[PDB]
Amino acid sequence: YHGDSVASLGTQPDLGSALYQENYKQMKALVNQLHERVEHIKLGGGEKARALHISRGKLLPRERIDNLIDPGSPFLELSQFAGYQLYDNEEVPGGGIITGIGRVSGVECMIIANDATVKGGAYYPVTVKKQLRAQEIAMQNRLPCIYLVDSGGAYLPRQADVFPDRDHFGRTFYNQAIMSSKNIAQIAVVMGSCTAGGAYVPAMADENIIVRKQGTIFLAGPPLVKAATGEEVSAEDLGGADLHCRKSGVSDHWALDDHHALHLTRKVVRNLNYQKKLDVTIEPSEEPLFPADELYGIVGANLKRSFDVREVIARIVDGSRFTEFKAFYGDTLVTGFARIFGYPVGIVGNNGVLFSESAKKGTHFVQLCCQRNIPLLFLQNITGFMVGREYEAEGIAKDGAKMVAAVACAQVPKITLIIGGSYGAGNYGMCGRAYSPRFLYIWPNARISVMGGEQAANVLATITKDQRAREGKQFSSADEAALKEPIIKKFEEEGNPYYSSARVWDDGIIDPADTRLVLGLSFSAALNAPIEKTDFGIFRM
Amino acid sequence: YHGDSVASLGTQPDLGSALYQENYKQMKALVNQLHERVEHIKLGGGEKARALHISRGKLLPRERIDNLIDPGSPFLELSQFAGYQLYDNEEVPGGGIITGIGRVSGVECMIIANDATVKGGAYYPVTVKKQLRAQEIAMQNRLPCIYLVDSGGAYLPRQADVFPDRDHFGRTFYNQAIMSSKNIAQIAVVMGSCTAGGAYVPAMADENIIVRKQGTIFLAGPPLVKAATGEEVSAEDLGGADLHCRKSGVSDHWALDDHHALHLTRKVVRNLNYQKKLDVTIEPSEEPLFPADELYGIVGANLKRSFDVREVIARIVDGSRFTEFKAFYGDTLVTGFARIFGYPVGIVGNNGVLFSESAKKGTHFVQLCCQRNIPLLFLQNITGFMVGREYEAEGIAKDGAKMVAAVACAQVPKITLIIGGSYGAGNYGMCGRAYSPRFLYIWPNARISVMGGEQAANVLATITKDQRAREGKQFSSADEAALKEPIIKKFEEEGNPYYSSARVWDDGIIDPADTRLVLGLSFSAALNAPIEKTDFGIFRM
Amino acid sequence: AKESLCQAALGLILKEKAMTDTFTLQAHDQFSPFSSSSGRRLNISYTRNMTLKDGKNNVAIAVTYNHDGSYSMQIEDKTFQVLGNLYSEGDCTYLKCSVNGVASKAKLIILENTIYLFSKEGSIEIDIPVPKYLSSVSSQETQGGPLAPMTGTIEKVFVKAGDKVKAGDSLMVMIAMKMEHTIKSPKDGTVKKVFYREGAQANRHTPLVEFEEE
Ligand SMILES: CC(=O)SCCNC(=O)CCNC(=O)[C@H](O)C(C)(C)COP(=O)(O)OP(=O)(O)OC[C@H]1O[C@@H](n2cnc3c(N)ncnc32)[C@H](O)[C@@H]1OP(=O)(O)O
Ligand SMILES: CC(=O)SCCNC(=O)CCNC(=O)[C@H](O)C(C)(C)COP(=O)(O)OP(=O)(O)OC[C@H]1O[C@@H](n2cnc3c(N)ncnc32)[C@H](O)[C@@H]1OP(=O)(O)O
Ligand SMILES: O=CCCCC[C@@H]1SC[C@@H]2NC(=O)N[C@@H]21
Ligand SMILES: O=CCCCC[C@@H]1SC[C@@H]2NC(=O)N[C@@H]21
Repeated sequence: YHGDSVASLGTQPDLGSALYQENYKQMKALVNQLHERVEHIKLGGGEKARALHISRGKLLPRERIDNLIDPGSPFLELSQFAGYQLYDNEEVPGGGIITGIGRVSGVECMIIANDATVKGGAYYPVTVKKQLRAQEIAMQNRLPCIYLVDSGGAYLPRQADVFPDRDHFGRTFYNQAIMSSKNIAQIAVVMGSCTAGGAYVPAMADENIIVRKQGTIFLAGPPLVKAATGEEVSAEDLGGADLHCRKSGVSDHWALDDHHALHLTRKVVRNLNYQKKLDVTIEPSEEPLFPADELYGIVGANLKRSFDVREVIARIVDGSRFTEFKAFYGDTLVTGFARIFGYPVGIVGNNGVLFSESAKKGTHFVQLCCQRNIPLLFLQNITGFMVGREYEAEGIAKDGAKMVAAVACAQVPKITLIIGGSYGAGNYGMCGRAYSPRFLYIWPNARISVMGGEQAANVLATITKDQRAREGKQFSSADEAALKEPIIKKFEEEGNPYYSSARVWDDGIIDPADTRLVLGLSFSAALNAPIEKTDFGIFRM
Repeated sequence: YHGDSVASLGTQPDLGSALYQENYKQMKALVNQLHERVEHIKLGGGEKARALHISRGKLLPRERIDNLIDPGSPFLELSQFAGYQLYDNEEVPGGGIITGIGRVSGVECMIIANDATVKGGAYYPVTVKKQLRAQEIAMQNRLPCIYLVDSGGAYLPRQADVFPDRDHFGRTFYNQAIMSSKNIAQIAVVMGSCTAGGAYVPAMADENIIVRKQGTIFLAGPPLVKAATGEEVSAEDLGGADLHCRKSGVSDHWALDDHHALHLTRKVVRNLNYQKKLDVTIEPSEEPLFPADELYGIVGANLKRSFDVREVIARIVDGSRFTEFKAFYGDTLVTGFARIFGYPVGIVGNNGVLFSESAKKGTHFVQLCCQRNIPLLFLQNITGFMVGREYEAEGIAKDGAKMVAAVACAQVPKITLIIGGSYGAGNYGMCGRAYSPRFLYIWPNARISVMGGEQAANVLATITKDQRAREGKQFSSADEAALKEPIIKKFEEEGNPYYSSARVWDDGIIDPADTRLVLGLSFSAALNAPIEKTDFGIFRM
Repeated sequence: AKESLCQAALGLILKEKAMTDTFTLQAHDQFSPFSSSSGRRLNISYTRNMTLKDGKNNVAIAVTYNHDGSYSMQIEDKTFQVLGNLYSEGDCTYLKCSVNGVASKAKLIILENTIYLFSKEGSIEIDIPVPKYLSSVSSQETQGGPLAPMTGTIEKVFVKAGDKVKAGDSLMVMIAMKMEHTIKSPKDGTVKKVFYREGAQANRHTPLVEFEEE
């Protein structure tokens, strides 16, 4: 029996209001700017590299991915803004690698492809970080992965950042071994020459496909062999699809053109013999009752103005149906249950500065969801944190610890979205990047940093004032603005969404309009991994 | 998504070719001969025993089996050629017992019935072997079993081969206890008198049904009681359906005629409350693209000529669709994935003399299938084995050991078919009888022995030549053919398919035409047992 | 003509979407957004390019999966604004679609390798490509030349130095050490010459007869 009608969230924002107009204009400006940049990134290494790559007869990586996936299906690229102005003068579109999740032969699987157009497929440090992030996502979600190797090797001028360290290059192979150990499939496809970077990968993978001419599997390149052993020989003699197939046996299959390799890959995936099963109650799904684009006028591009979360929730969940939990108590925070694309979810969001009561409410909600095996989604807009003499007297920090412990010990899949400004230890509290959320995204407006620039400028001013007063020449009235200005500027630069997305702190920058769609895709993939028991540490009263 | 088209195996053999004509004629001759013999076996003990068995009002065993199974359903008799000319002068059709697998009340179950027509239902040594083989098949496949006892007792003139040894008679009861221990059902139905052989069986089984008059359950027969205790009394007083039912309680049900017992058995099977569940992905099945009878002209009745396996595979698998694995490397052996009756299978077959590379390929393939929980099927035509000074220098024996270890440690169901000549240690390598395959069949042409007769004759000639030369009178030029001839003759006699099938080394001799159908039935039954983890020993590099 | 090519190209997607839909129905989860045939990427408009056989000339059609569900295809600098659907009258399915504001209904019978458009005014014939690897021509290109699987005495060769080659004809019969096997001609091209004469022996994976380039 499901005949009871339920109240729906959200209202109709006043379009005629000048505030809505202003917010809309700001959000359009940001979205347009993002779109133009993404176009320029997708062009890749540049026209000349494309001309040469075509001249060899290979297919450009974007074309390869389009042919590989089940046609007419969505594909979810990740961290497209990697390496955006990260290095001093070297243009590295997309980090010289394309990674994503797609549906192939009816089974979700992660695709990782080199981009030989960009810098000959050399592994920049960011490239390794991006690839490892993809692999860990696949393992947690328990998804098969496919590699499309056209890489040369590690970037020589930066060897310290690539080779030695634990999380550095080579950890890739370790993950590969662990994946194959616990039945997660591995497939490697070779389209280009490889020198010790794409040489172990086919040997490391269970299955192997190599194109007849353009594919060569060799541990040491012809220049490396010539320089090291004093002997020169073409990589085909060390590599080659036919040469390796007849005698070496490294290649399990022998393809002629790029299309043939893709088709064979589809056949292998079908033969993989895996079936997905769910363990959560499912229901029919319906669209939210309100248009999504209104969010622009609701949110704007200023962190100062405040927007109620429930408006956004109405714009997202199925049918705009929501059941708030302990609404009156701890109003600064919002929790409740909802359904997205027929899947149950628990929504946690921020309205204002946290207090002790909000922390207690969040802890109780987390326990409930973990007990009932319900996925969790976080919408954090932490304009301020819990600071105050009365607050610390009653151990508001202790309540914050309760947030941290509950979030950390949780085992159900967790997804986080940074709708608004994130600062302070609340990032740790509301399932930050460090707390291993399955995904993480940021809207084009959000700014993330440890503290607002003004706060740090004031704090530094005071500490210098106190110590220099102890030194006899206190921080003078002059230099106050001179000292403050650089701190504000630097914090602004480090808080920019592109700046963080240049590194891999986030999985991607998404416009608000696409939000709903992305979430559904993510949750579907996350459901592949079976749910497990959640065990909690000591709950300090 | 399953829209990609797949290449299909097999071609059209040239019918007009004289070789095809010759091969067809040979195969027809063999099949006709087999059919006539099977007719003569099915007549049973002979007209007079049939007349007497009818006179008592009982139904002949074949009639009983036809009535018992769900009507209009296939039934798979096993080892029909047991005892074929095995003994010196005693005709024992079908080993005096009929065993098989059938579908009753929608549930697969094994039927074992005595044949009181043949030698009063005495247990010849072969009879015990056949019955025990059936029981072990049922336990591995985890199937309920039903007994139709009309036996007198062990054959007195051969008591050494029946009573004492571990695998001898009485082990039946041990298997029965183990089966009932782990919830595998047991049903016993009594139609004839029993003396200590069919006396424990009803007591050993959970359920019991006995016909009113013709059924008597008694541990000691009237002649045994009279000779032993000096007291004579009819077996009805010791047995009897009514007598045992009112007081002894050995009989759980009381039937009037043979039909009534069969009907009650159906009711019990329905009440058994078992449901079959699968754990493998299933797909719609379609017929192979080529007629099966062409195999005759393809194969013939000469071991010298060679036929490519892929022709046979095209004649078997669904839609003649196949995906070869590592085709170019180790070409003498063939492996790949296919689907039969909607079930995934891994095909392993032989084309020629094994080498080291083929062994490595087979080991890798076995690991893959075991990891993905895919059943395995073997088609062995081992004309020759791996022998050679260069081969043994690189440890080709070691690679053969890798074959042995991988096959032995595997836990997925395995089925083997001897399409062609089997010799040497390769029998051990390709899942021989000793390696506990769930089933095993031989075509009418195949010959199995440790070594070809010519090889053994040559080896014996050399060893006698060397030792007698050491003795001063070497193996002369004379007697060479005189010594060779008996060895060739004896090896030919021991290699005959009927000779092996007279014993229980194989589960049956099947014509090539029926091949596909039989396989499907076998695999379906094998799927009842849930799949388990496969653990591998030390992989000697 | 140009619109007709677009109409068929739409039909392939609709059939493919429906068959994509069918496998979803038997699946456990028929509710995921993955089952949607939107073909949408993140922040990018997905485009796939076709090739369809049109009598003598092949035509390349660029299909951009528009954001709203409209369908955009372009052939020789002419763009076409296409929206369509599939509905079945009786047992036969009609294709109803509008191209640049002009709509019509036509029977859509789809064979293995041919496209059928049936209408009152006439019919249109379009042919789908067949991949060369699926065409088994690639199978003959896997091996450059014939190879002898095992070393053995060549009894006799059926083909002379210069001789016509037929499909299925045997190059020679080679018997060795408890094995006779018959070697075939790898390709139908006329033999350049035969490498090994009668009574000779060739090792594993060794050329046997030279063939002219096809
Ligand atoms: C693991 C190791 O340390 S071994 C590393 C040494 N081996 C190599 O990588 C050899 C160079 N790379 C290759 O040739 C690869 O086999 C290929 C075929 C995939 C690259 O193909 P190509 O594009 O023809 O190679 P090419 O040298 O032209 O690469 C283009 C650019 O990438 C750079 N590059 C490519 N690989 C590397 C590398 N491993 N280290 C540093 N730079 C590299 C080159 O400096 C070159 O400079 P440019 O981008 O300013 O023109
Ligand atoms: C397990 C033990 O060792 S207990 C000792 C064995 N006890 C007996 O079986 C005593 C013999 N009993 C019998 O005569 C029969 O088996 C009966 C009465 C139980 C039923 O058998 P029937 O089908 O009626 O056969 P019938 O009694 O007409 O004739 C006996 C035939 O069976 C054979 N036979 C049956 N049981 C045995 C046996 N245990 N040992 C040797 N021969 C036997 C006899 O050789 C005889 O052969 P035939 O077929 O050439 O005539
Ligand atoms: O006169 C000698 C006959 C042997 C009698 C054996 C006795 S009788 C009761 C008991 N049961 C047997 O099987 N043997 C003993
Ligand atoms: O001349 C006849 C002797 C039979 C040879 C059998 C061959 S030799 C190599 C291979 N190993 C075997 O055991 N048998 C075959």
